Amino acid sequence: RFEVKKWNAVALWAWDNCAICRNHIMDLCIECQANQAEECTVAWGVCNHAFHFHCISRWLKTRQVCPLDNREWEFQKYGH
Amino acid sequence: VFLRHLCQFWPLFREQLCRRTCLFYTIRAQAWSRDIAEDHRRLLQLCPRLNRVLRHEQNFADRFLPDDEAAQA
Amino acid sequence: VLSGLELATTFEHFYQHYMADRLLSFGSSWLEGAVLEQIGLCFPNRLPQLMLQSLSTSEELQRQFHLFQLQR
Amino acid sequence: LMVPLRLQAYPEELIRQRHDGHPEYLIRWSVLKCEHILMWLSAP
Amino acid sequence: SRGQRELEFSMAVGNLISELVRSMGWARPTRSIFQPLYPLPYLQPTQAEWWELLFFIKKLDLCEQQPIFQNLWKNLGEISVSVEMAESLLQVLSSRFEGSTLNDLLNSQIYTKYRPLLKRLQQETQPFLLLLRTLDA
Ligand SMILES: [Zn+2]
Ligand SMILES: [Zn+2]
Ligand SMILES: [Zn+2]
Repeated sequence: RFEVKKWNAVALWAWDNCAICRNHIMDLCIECQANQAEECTVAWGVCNHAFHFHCISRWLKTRQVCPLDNREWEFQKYGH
Repeated sequence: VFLRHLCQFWPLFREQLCRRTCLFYTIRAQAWSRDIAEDHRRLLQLCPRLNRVLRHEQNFADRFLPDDEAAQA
Repeated sequence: VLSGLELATTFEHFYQHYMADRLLSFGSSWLEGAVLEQIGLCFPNRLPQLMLQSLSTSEELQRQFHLFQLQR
Repeated sequence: LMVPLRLQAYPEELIRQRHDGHPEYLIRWSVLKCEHILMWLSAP
Repeated sequence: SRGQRELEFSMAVGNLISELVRSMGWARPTRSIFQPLYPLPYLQPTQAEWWELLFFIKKLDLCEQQPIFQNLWKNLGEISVSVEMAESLLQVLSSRFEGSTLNDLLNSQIYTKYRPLLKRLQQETQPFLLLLRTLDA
């Protein structure tokens, strides 16, 4: 017979517009959609989310984490 | 109804009631401390008494004081 | 020298595939963290750092589960 | 002994003696700033 | 009884409070009151309605109370009466009261839970209330 002295198990946490302002992913920025005449380019970050430069500028000026995945936001500068 | 109307005249009633509560509760606290100092083995029973006191105050707040700020005071 | 080039993505893809088995064969030693503190800025998306951080988050979760049992 | 209520209260007298079925004493309490009011206290 | 004495004290205090209020004419989501995971044990979880009924009842006449008193006697520290029976008795009394007594017996939150010109004025001196409003106007 055999006996178990220790063990390790594994599992995955299995579960898309601009969630922060909820406008359509390719659409414009609601903050500036109130003040019609649309200047926010989309911003990408290492954590692989796409948000509006306006949204992110404000939010980051408030807090310094990615609002979607709890990591320090890093403006993606690869390929640029 | 009358308690609410008195609560709707706020300063004097609030002040009097607050003083009375302070006095009553602090006398009670000194009494409990004096009882507790007698034997160390009573804190285990001391917990539910605090539970019931908090229960009674929460009930009073939920039934007789409309506004929040008064309740938190 | 690979950083900032195109080859970064394929190198990182290949690196993940061995770091996986290495972490499951041995806990995250000093070696993996040191190699990463050397060559980290080469990996474009920072996947390996995230695997390493994942092991630590899991130990934290173990602590919380213990407390939750006590409360129940 | 005057537990802080700024104000602090000092006892005055035992102006009567009267649930559990036991002695209940009405005791006055004169306030002093940094009018006395009566409270019904028990023996302990 | 001591409970009967308690009921008497309630009756007296209620009469006094209603008289003072009406005569003088003056007439939320739960949260811990204490804050400025083990749950808050106190936060987690009618007799007053009944007492209201007993009171408005005893404001009626004695031989007029005897029927409802008999009904209860067949149906008093604890009267776990039915909502229907209390509502029925209340509706019946809704015709037997008069004037400001009628208004008050209809003015309570329990209601939300469940010669000729002189008669109109007694039922509602709100004509005099509007006269006051006009006089101010
Ligand atoms: Zn947006
Ligand atoms: Zn915008
Ligand atoms: Zn993110």
